[PDB]
Amino acid sequence: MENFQKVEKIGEGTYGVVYKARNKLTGEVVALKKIRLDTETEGVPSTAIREISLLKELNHPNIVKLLDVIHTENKLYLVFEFLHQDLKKFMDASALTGIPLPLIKSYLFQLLQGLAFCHSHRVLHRDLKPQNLLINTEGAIKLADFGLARAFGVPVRTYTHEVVTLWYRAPEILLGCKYYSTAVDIWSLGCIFAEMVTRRALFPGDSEIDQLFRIFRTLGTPDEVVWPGVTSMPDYKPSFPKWARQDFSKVVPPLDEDGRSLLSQMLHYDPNKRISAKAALAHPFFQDVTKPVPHLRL
Amino acid sequence: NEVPDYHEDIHTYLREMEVKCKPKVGYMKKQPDITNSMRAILVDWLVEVGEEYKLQNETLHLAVNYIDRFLSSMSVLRGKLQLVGTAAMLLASKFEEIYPPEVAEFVYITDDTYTKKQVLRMEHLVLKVLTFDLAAPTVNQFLTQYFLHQQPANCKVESLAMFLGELSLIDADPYLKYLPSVIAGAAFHLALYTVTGQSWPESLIRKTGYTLESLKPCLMDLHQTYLKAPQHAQQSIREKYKNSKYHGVSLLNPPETLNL
Ligand SMILES: O=C1N=c2ccc3ncsc3c2=C1CNc1ccc(S(=O)(=O)Nc2ccccn2)cc1
Repeated sequence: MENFQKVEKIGEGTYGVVYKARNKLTGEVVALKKIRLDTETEGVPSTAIREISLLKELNHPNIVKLLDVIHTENKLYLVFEFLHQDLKKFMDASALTGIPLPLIKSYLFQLLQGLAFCHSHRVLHRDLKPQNLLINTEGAIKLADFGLARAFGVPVRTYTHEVVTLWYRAPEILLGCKYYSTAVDIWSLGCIFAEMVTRRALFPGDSEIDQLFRIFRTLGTPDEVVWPGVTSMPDYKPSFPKWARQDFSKVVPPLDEDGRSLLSQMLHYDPNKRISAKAALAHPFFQDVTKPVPHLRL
Repeated sequence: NEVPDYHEDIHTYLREMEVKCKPKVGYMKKQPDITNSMRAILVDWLVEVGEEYKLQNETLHLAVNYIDRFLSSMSVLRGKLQLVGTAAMLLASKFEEIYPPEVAEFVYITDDTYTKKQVLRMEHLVLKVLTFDLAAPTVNQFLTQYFLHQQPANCKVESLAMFLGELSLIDADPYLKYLPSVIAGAAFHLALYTVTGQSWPESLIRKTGYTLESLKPCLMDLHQTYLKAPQHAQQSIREKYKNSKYHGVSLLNPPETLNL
């Protein structure tokens, strides 16, 4: 740990603080995930055990790489490849001018590839959101922070006490479904995809119920026909208002047909019919995808 | 998950991973102070710990992997075999359970024969020796993949195949020499046969590349294990599977022959 020089804090954490560091011997810039450890009196954290373990198996150009794990006495450090900034910061800078559609496409494309890699390696990310996606100046975007990640060799039981972000949480999880599925991750990208297009958060709920209602208000309230089983789900209710589905050309106007097509399939209600990363990559929306570079402010 | 898309990829992958995350077939021999029997007693105990804390069966299959793996390269004195086991369970829990039991709980279930400090240190030692590679393919996982190939699903065949696979965890004596995908194949057909006279389905032979013939050896072993099950020194697993949650399948009388 002595060959590292901390440069600045680039992210707070309940799991750990992240610092931009530098390897004093090789010159390599890296991101250090420092873990409390000395506290908790409960040994090594789960998010640490799962992030390290699962990430060591995932080597993809669209997933931040885990370079090393330095565990010792009371300190456990995760050494990661470093990237200039996250998508949240980028979307902000882009507020006035906005992100060009070719870059939005490029980003969605790569995300779907990284995610498709996770899924075909039985790993669910579960916390896809703008601040968990990193980008560089050459046009690359990568999935990061596999703290809430889960391997699903066997179906992953859903937490009773919601952990994932609210705004990008899939409707299944809100309705109280039993297990997670690769579907929850595609829903998140689906939400991120629209946000890039509209410059606005698609379903910015205040509470679990406000979240569920914003989704319905936009995509219409689900029923047994659209999603067999809805009405039976734990947290579903008959007293739920019956809203009508809105025309996607009013939700995401800047998008063409292929665009509205993909997005609707990514935000498909029944998680057995919601498009997969693998399948989305073959959608015509990507027939002309390229790798544009973004303009990033320090 | 719950979508046919990656199911094939995932299978192919777990197959590769089981070869990598697999232990040393004959590590027990080179282990100066411990024997299969001590292990069988240890795994059985873990089975009870699992019940006591209502942990998943996956959490049990994993811990077993962590232990066998650890013992494959670390000499352990009988006096510590349980400390190893406890930590392995602790880790499997942190990895697989939604929320694992507190360390205090693992120190407790050991009759304080070990310190909370000891548990935590053994945890680090296991993590270091296992080099953090905890996501190991289990027999329990492969059954899950095979279950999709039922026609239709028979929740009794499953509980039985689970019972048989959970029984293999106990006797390293003949089982460390079979890959989880194999033990699972054995456990599946044997269960499918007992409950519905059906055999290893063609869909599976194609998906796994395993023929009924190729599973014969493990099969013979498992069938034999299924038979003597009532007279085994360890019974925690049988007591677990007579419950109505698993449809008391541990009570189903095994066939006398398999006609293979
Ligand atoms: O570069 C990184 N590698 C990481 C590997 C794992 C991981 N888990 C959680 S965050 C993370 C990793 C990072 C973080 N990179 C990053 C770099 C710059 C920004 S930012 O400039 O958009 N925002 C900032 C910058 C300084 C202080 C607070 N927020 C955000 C994330």
